Formats: sequence, structure tokens, C-alpha cells
Amino acid sequence: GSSGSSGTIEARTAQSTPSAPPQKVMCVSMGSTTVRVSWVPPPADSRNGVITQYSVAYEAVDGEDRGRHVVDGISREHSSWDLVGLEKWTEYRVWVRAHTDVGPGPESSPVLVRTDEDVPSGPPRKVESGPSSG
Repeated sequence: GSSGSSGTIEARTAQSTPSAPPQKVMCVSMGSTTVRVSWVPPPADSRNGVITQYSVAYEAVDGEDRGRHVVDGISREHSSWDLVGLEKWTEYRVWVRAHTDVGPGPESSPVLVRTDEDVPSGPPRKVESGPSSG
């Protein structure tokens, strides 16, 4: 059996929630206690829904505090956010999604980022050869 075909036209008023987007979510540690996450905007040709607002969240994966925070009140014109109030030299899982007038969306691919280090001790150096890609 097989139910469901392809072919979605464009419309002014959002139709359904996005599936792929947000995508290409690239997060980077702005400093030591601040993080910056940016994502790619949805296409127009097949715009599942007009992003009305963006939601971001972060939680220490390898930290004492396992409290996941959530940012509210983010402009839809901002495909990026600057998190402030985290630990230094610690990894954090940032989850950014896109909400539409039709409904909320599922979390996106989490990016592990390690904030700058405080101690004068530098991280390890693991060498490795890269195969043929592309």
C-alpha cells in the first residue's frame, strides 16, 4: 500500500508546519559563557509555513546543572540567537525550531559546542587522515 503524493503549491496563508527546516543548524561558542546558533531560512517555492517566531533551548550535557533553558520572544526575522548565562569550558546541546501560524515544529539537529577554556591547560590533539569526499 501507499498513501500520499508529492506536490505542494505556494500560498499566502500558512498551510502546514515545516518538516525539513529549520536545517543546517550551525552553533558556535561566541565566548566562554555565551553561545551563538544560526539556522537557514525556509524556501519560498515550497514554503510549508510562514515562520512567525523562533524557539531556542540549551542544556548542559556534561555539566552539573542539567537544567534546560528556553528562550521566548524571538523575532522571526532573526534566524540566529545569542545565548547568555552558561558555564565555561563546557559542552551544551542547543535545540532550535521554527513555529508557524499552523502549529509548532519538532526540535532540530543539536550541535555540540564547547565554550572557551578558563584554565591555562589546552585540550588534546587527535590527528587523523581525511578520505576522499565529494
